[PDB]
Amino acid sequence: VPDYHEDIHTYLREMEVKCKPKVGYMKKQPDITNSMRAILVDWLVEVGEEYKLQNETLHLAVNYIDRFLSSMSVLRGKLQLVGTAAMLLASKFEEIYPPEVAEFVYITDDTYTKKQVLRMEHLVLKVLTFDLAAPTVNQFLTQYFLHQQPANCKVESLAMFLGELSLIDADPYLKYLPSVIAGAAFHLALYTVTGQSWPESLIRKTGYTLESLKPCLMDLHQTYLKAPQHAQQSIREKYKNSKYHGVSLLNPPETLNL
Amino acid sequence: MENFQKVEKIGEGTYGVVYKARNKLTGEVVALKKIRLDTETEGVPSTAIREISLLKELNHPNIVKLLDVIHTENKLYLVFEFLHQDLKKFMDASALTGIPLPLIKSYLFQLLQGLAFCHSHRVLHRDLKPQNLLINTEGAIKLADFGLARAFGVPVRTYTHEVVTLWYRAPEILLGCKYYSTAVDIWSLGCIFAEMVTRRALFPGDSEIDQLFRIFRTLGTPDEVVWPGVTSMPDYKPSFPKWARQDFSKVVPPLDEDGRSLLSQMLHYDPNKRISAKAALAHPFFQDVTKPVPHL
Ligand SMILES: O=C1Nc2ccc(S(=O)(=O)O)cc2/C1=C1/Nc2ccccc2C1=O
Repeated sequence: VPDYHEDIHTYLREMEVKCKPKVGYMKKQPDITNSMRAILVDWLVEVGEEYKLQNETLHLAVNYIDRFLSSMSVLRGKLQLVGTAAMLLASKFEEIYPPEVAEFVYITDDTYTKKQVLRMEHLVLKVLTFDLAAPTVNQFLTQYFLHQQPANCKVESLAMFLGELSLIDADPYLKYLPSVIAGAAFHLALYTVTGQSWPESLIRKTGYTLESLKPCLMDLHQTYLKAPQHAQQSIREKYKNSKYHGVSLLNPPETLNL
Repeated sequence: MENFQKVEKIGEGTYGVVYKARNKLTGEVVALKKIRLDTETEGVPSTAIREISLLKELNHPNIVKLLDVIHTENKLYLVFEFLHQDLKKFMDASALTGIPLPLIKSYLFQLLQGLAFCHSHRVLHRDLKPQNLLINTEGAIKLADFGLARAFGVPVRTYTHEVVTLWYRAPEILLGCKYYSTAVDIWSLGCIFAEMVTRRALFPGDSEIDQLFRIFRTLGTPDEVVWPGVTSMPDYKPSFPKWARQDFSKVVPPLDEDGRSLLSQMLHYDPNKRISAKAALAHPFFQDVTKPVPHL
């Protein structure tokens, strides 16, 4: 049933620009850093992991966090309170069975009360003016996958793995739109696993080329090479599991020929 | 909240109600749907989270308009455009005289527009029924109650099964297909189209198995020929009685040849072959459509 694919790809393309957070909001945060943020998403990764949440829920949560921190300065002692509410809202939006509020208080080993979670929820909904249906790298990757002849279990999993790695480092990834990170991750996934490159069919669909993705490829390829040495390791651990065909175990190309 | 003058209760939300009210300063008549919060519970209901975010994303003449969200710590008020009545009620008020094809055609046409819009924006309504459709004195009809709605992805992944009112629920949900999409909203519309004509629910079962059988006895028990994949579905049973397909002119006799063609396409078993709202808009059945007016 592919009668709406293009109307949707176009609509998400419009929204990803309207939902995108401020590229250099961190520089303006007086108390928090990218490093602290990295620790936050890394933690949300294992939290989504402990509760069996959708990867789509992880990406939403990060989108909400970055958008909230785009207009609100937060003290280092509250960053986790924001990330918890953002995760709860993502689950209430995306999950069939969202873990209840107590689970979310518990995972903070009572760093906050149920009251604080609920109020932060209210606050975040306001700051985001209830605009929660944001496009994500996951929504684009899932679409780029239909252009694979034939489907390739490993390519998909590697693409998702790379896409997730980008959630962790605001620098440099906050300067790319989700649809673009998705293209870079799919190409790099594809190339690594099969030797193939960004499909002819996707240039037509997206209008992106290796040339337009190159700036992002370069970065993602680097993150990929340095992945084993990164301070945050919950995504790699995660992608070692059979559920993702242990792709995080695959060896990244020395170069991309570009 | 100060500038509102409540006029009269109108319906019932599950965490509130819906009141007719009139903006004191602008004179605008509105519909207020209050949602109960109260801290120390579970926070804002996920059904409201979805309803509000998705609805804000749906600006169209055939989708009720959400004018504002009055957010308070104790409760949450949704301000909507006002409409005089809903389709069930109106159908009853006509129960003795019938709904004129012009109106039936116009309403279906509009409804297909609102849905094509929802689907064009990756939104599944998932609870289309005559009570959730509103009509005003101008010939307008609109989708309301986006409480069971959800944003979907391309391709779709497994979503909630406990979905769609039984009478308007599609076979792929009743049979447990692990993936269902936009076609389920079309099924609902075909049932409503049928319902507007004859005046009585097309498949009024009272249990899932009874709902299926009532479906099988009209369109025939499905097989691998008609719908590749049935015999393999989760809730399919080889013991199912094999009923023969009932020729379509008997399902909704008052229907012209175009109506039959359109309805038959909206009730296709195989969800990959059942017509989309977009395509349906071009169907010959609408060549003479107009925006008549209700009968109130
Ligand atoms: O005027 C209206 N605006 C809205 C907006 C949203 C809803 S919802 O379906 O509760 O979301 C219902 C309504 C609504 C309604 N208006 C009327 C008038 C007579 C009888 C029933 C209803 C009704 O449900």
